[PDB]
Amino acid sequence: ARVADTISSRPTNSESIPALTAAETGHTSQVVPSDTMQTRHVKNYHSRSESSIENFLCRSACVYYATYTNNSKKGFAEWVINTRQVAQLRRKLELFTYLRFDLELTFVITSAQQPSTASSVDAPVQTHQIMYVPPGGPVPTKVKDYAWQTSTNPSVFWTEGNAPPRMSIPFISIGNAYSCFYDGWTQFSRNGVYGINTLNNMGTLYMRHVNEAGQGPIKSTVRIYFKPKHVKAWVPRPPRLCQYEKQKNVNFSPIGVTTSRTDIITT
Amino acid sequence: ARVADTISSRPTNSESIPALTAAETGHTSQVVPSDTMQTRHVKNYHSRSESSIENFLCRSACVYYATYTNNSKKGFAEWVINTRQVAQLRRKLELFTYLRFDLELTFVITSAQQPSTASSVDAPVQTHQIMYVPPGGPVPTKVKDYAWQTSTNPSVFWTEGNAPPRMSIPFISIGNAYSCFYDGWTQFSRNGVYGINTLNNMGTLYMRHVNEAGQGPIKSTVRIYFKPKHVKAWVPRPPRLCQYEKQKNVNFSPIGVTTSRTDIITT
Amino acid sequence: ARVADTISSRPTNSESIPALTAAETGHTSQVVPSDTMQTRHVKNYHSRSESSIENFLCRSACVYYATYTNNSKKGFAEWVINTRQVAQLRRKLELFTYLRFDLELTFVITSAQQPSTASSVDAPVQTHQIMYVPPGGPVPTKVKDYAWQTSTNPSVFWTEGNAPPRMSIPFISIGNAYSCFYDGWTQFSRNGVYGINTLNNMGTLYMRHVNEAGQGPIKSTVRIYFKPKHVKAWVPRPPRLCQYEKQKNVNFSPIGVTTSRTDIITT
Amino acid sequence: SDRVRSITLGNSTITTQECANVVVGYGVWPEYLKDNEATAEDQPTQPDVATCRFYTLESVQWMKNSAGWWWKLPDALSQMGLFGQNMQYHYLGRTGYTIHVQCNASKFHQGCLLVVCVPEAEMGCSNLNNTPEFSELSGGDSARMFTDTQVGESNAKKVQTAVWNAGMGVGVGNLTIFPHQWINLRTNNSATLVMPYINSVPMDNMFRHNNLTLMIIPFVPLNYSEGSSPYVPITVTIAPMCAEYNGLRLAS
Amino acid sequence: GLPVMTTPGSTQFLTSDDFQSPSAMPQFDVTPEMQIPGRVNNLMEIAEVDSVVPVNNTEDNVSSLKAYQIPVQSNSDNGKQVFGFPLQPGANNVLNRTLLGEILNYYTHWSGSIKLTFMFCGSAMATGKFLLAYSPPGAGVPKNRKDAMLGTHVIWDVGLQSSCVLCVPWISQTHYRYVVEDEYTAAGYVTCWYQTNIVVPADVQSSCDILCFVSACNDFSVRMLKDTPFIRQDTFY
Amino acid sequence: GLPVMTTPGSTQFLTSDDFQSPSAMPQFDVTPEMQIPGRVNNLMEIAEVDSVVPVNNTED
Amino acid sequence: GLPVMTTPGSTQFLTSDDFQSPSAMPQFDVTPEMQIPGRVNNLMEIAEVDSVVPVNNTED
Amino acid sequence: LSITTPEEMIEKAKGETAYLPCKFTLSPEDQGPLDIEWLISPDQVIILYSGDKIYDDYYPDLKGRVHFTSNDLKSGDASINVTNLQLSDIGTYQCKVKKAPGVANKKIHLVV
Amino acid sequence: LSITTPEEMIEKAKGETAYLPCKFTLSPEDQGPLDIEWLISPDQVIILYSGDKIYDDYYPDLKGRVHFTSNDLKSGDASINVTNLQLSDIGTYQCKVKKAPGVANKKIHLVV
Amino acid sequence: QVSTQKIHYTNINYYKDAASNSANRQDFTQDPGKFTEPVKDIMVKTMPAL
Amino acid sequence: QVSTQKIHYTNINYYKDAASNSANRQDFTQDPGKFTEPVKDIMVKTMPAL
Amino acid sequence: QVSTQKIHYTNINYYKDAASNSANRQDFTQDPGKFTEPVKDIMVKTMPAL
Repeated sequence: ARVADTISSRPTNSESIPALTAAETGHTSQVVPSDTMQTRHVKNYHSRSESSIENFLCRSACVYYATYTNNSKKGFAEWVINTRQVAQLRRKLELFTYLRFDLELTFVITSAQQPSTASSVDAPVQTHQIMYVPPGGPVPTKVKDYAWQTSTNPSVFWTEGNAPPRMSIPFISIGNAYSCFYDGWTQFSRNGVYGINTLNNMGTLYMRHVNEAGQGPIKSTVRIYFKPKHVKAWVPRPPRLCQYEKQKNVNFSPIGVTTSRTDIITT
Repeated sequence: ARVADTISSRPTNSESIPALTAAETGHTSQVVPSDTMQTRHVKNYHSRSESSIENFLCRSACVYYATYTNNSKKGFAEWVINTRQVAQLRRKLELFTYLRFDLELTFVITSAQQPSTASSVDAPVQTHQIMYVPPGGPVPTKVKDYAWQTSTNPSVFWTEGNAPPRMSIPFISIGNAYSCFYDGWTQFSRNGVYGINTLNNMGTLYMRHVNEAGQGPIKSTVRIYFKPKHVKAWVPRPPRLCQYEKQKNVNFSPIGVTTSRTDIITT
Repeated sequence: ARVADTISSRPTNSESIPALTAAETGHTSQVVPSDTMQTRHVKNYHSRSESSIENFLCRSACVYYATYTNNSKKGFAEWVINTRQVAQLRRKLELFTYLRFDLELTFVITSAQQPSTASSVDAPVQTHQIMYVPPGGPVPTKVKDYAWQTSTNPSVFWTEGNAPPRMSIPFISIGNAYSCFYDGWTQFSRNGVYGINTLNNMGTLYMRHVNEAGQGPIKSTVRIYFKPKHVKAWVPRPPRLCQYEKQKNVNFSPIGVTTSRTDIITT
Repeated sequence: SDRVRSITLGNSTITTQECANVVVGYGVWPEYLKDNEATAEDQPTQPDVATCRFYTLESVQWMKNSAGWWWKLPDALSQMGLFGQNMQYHYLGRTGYTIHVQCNASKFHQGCLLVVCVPEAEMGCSNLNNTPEFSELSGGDSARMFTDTQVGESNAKKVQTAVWNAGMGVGVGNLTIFPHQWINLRTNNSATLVMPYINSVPMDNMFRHNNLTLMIIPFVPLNYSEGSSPYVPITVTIAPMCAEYNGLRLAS
Repeated sequence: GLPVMTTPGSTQFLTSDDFQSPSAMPQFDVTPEMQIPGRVNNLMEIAEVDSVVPVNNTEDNVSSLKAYQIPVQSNSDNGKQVFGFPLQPGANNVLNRTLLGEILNYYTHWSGSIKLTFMFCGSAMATGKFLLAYSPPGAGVPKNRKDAMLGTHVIWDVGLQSSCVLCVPWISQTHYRYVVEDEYTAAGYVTCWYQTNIVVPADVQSSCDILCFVSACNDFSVRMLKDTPFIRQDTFY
Repeated sequence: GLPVMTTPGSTQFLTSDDFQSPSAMPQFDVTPEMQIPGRVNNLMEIAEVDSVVPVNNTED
Repeated sequence: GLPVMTTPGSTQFLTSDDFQSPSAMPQFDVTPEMQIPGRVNNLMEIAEVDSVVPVNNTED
Repeated sequence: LSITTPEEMIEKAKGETAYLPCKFTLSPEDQGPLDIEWLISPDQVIILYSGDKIYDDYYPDLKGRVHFTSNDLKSGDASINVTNLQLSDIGTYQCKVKKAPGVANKKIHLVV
Repeated sequence: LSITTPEEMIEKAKGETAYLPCKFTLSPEDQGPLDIEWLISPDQVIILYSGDKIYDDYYPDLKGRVHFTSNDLKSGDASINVTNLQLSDIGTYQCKVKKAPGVANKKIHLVV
Repeated sequence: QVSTQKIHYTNINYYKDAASNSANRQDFTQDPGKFTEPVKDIMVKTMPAL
Repeated sequence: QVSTQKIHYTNINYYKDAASNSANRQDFTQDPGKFTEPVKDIMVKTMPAL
Repeated sequence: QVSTQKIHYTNINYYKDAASNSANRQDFTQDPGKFTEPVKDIMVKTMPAL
């Protein structure tokens, strides 16, 4: 996928003017630098490979991290899956209006000891369980419960000191593409919240320890990493300028177009 | 395995009535929506893949978990293999009357330290032994015994900090299919217990530590996970409505058909 | 790639003199030992394989090592990537003027406990994150920050007790070859620093822990190892004699040509 | 020549003496729903003469201190004849528009408009935690107008009408990536766009979801000397192309 | 029992890896695709769209629509300057927040040429001529019209057509250029000068305005994807 | 000694994996199958049976 | 689940190894090469150049 | 879970009956048990709804003066009717709904 | 980050105004916030520049006698103008600039 | 050995049992006629049932 | 199965899904004509626009 | 794919980049004539130089 080359030119003087045009018709001009000056025939060997979509989006980024204490009641972390909470990834998604991708979830789980009181503490390697619940399934309330094990929801079991776990999720949606924006309400009487869609629900993630409280509390921390693959994008969109403020809506505070300079001719 | 499409129709007026029928003959009607209205020719691209049997049953689920203390006499766990004890898996099995499958047993073993008294405790990595006894073999009584090692029963040895162990068990039965229900006694005089069959006995599982009590008691916990494969089901059955109460029989307490509403026209 | 052999000779007496020449023309003589004496026909089986460029340069060497304390504020290590800081590798690079290579970065990370005060300390396995920032990207300031995770810069996550991590970096430069030396300033008014080029900038490396301060401070230490491959060198250069003193410039102190002997005939 | 066009549809006809070329969507023309893409199980209805004609919205006065206007596109045509009545009794429906906006001044006025058609334009509220209501977001055939000043915090549910952020928190200079044209009183008089059906589902309800937005923003403001005509109106005309519906029900 | 040996680089998590992965829900059948209009296939189909360049900042017009207009008035003396800025499309604060500049602030290296579409949004009876000069670096900025006409320039006349695309060429020693502000690979300056005045008839306003676009050519290219400096964060929403 | 590198996602237990497994009792010969009437092959052969709809709840 | 056995010599870092490695920036396109004069191909093209021998040291 | 307007100002007169609305919708992941609170900060609970039974004797100044409105609380109604408004009812009211895994607030500022 | 001349000797006379230059360029990796110090060892800070605002009341002997020179400090200017030189101004001055990930020094020896 | 997925993929059997293979997941056949119409005399849609 | 890189390389699909494959990274096609010239009457460079 | 060593050996490229391959170590070519005799008129060994 090489770029176009450039062909040489001669000093012309004629009626065919390539430089004068009219931008009224919404037609961005397609001129070459060989039309306004004299160029040489340059063999051009650059590549437009890294500007494609599958090289721009298929990179891993953190989406969320929650902590949970082993020595607690309701010590476990729930998180509804959505891209809207981080900001370095969200701005990359709103360049396009309709996206379509599968997903490669990856978790990086670390642990830390809390200031316990017991004497000569020692614990073996821990075990974590990351349960994935599709939208509608029964969810657990406390950690010591039978709804964690006796279920056919796809969970993953991981012990420390190994490679990080990774599962893959295909395109789970009802429409034909994920809608990054939805102008219009969700109730037919046109009351209530504004931009809430039911087209990009993927489910929740329930994470907890498997061991029991031996002698000292352990506070863990788990990051979640996306990786969109096979991505097809549609209908591009100008990039977000003002700062984000909420995860659901698009509200903002006004600010100027760019930072200023001293005078219109100051370089 | 695509679904059937739908063909367009014209406004008819004739003697062939496709809508009127008689449900007395036990024949569920086979009408198409192209017979009661006017439809368009819709290319239909859905799939009935995930509704098959080998995608509905071949998912792992917990069956049992037992704990056993290292610093004890008779500290070890015995468990006769049967599906009847959990409830999220049992209801999936009683949809069909006769099943036939092999099995992929998988264990997730975790450990925890008990509140010991000794000073500066430290233990190396532990070792667990999961012995599988076919129905009839000699079983051990105490943990320090020679019947654990000197036997040809297929056991598995596992140390912590690695991948979970997994063995596979083929279709071990005397009949031609596992009987989920058995209406009729097991003794020819028709006395005694009611629904007890000797057609789905698979054996017991004996689990214990291999190390010795160094300085501090360790209480472990092991979950067991089924995975039926190559499954063939026969003679479907309506799903269980009332709550389970026992593992052997099918007894229950009565409850209504569904939750009620206020009035027959209330939407 | 064998070396040339040697052919036998006879005692000559003629006008063709192969030994007398003139070194004024800058032409190093191409004589054979078969021209000044009598030799035998020696089958020669040596090899010039290990003297090639891809066997002289493709060997790993340490470039830098920094330490960082877990229990600190701004406890993390930044390092702009450049070859100029070690001396055993730098002298091997300045034999040639223009180099061109990719790179195989490899890190060896070790840890050590600091003299903490808390009682019965125990920590699980640690996690390190090595973030690679191309020249221009936003860099983090404190360790607890959201710019570490929510970014598309290629980082690597590593836990202890495994094989050392390794990533590969292709030829990232604007010119056609890395310039080991740049005689001439970088500003068009010819003021300021002397030998500073913007042709071999590769970016920085940010390294930090992922866990939190449980009970005792841990001071880690990470070495970085290069490995140039696919190397093509141009325009050789005499080797550096005087000691290095700075990483940017080439300044030095004068010293003699070699160590002396007692008298011109002393063997 | 190359300056005159005459687009007709149904029983109406829009003619222009001075206008530039027409810009059509993202390169496609609005056609009917093919049988591979459909998902509804019944047969659609196609009026095709009763809807495909040029409805005319209200007009707005271009003052010197003007800011901008916007319309939500399958909502301004809710009361316009047989399109507004087939939109209520049905449940689904896809459309393709042919937007046309016209504003004439003499050879002595100066100014420049920007006519853009934004798909899925979510707007921002005044307060950061609330959402704008329906009555303050669009109007039946009446243009809602921007301002040149940031809306204060004392309002509960009002749209942020700062024109340099275009309501959506985005830079207004980058708005030309959408299909667009320029009205410039020096050389141009009328702008015209053809917009195909752009949605993530093959058909959609029309009362809950406004899937287009026609924005008009004056970059170079109107200016003249004393003695010229001071009242310059703008008037937009929209015509749906190749519409169809499904799912009869009661009125609502 | 095939004998293997594990190379260094195992049991790691590289954030740009290309590996297969086991699925979570097997035999899933996705919903079929649709011919949605406007499919983007490459991010070099976005830099070839024009966007208005806010070339009139001056600390008072930044929070307004006045930042896009260049005031052009009927001057009394001849040979004055209209605007001017250096050409650093990721480093200057005029070509920063445009549509081209928010693509280059995801990459590190760029190449190719740049188009600069102008447009005279003035009256119909007012004419004039302009000189659109681009001076390569090495010297300072030009200061007279006599110094700026030595570079590369077109002479623009306004008539029926009201645009002129100065296409600056690619004159650089290196095959690429940085996007951050560097001194080694600077790209000169672009100025614009009055050729003649803006004449005007009676009862017409004088101060006509000019807009200015920017876009990329057909041979634009980028490299070395990085993360943007324009969006910060301190909490989860 | 073939050189390998272990990808992330190893030494884990996914509850919906498709992997082979070593058997416990090798060379086992199962009992042969039988033509039992009423073989279900798909769960969409159950939704095509009618069932009475309890449409008159009303709490009594 | 192919059965493997890990030979001794695994999980080590030899400083003269020859192994492949995953790239960090995929699909990178390098700048094209140039015919720079004076390409050295072997370090035995340096020992065949003369150099003056400092044979008169004598401490002064 | 999401409330229609997470803050507003309500202006009423003394002796009247206030109507503090709290409506919501239900995202498909929300499958747990319901929970509805109400607060005041002139952080004291004034009413509860958990386990399908109402508990409403919590604030001594508002004893027997506040009630729920609808009979269909699991459909998106959580409004309360404050009868017999007095001068000392100035404060921000907080409608906390928590159906797992969702949670939302609504700070109602009431000034008479 | 790099300063033009990291040490020199400056010789001035009493009553004059010293001009201690400190210029730099910017490598492409430097993207953090700016920081500029000045020291004296006749290790006391005499002026600061951090967070775009100047703080300059630090040395009691040089109170209100030292100022920055340029208005464009983020372009490579860090020179200061020492007004009203006295005999007790003997010492090495240290221009510490720190834009992350770069750091540089400049030890200016001033003898009158 | 090599077949299509939901492009191709390669599957090799390693162990020498039958209960050691992976799950099939591709037994796509159905026949609802033994549940919907389990009658003796055949029944047409268009004609009346009695 | 075997194709060129940026010499050749060998890629085998292992799992029997479609969402389990690696990223393509080699879908090199572009068509900027649907963004630059989205007009009805065609436009030549050399001739005047009106 | 298969070549000789210093008997044969088998080398397969796995990743789909170019900077991911192993080192070549077998680029055996040399040409010392551009350093020893960089002159214009050619020079014979046997004849005198001037």
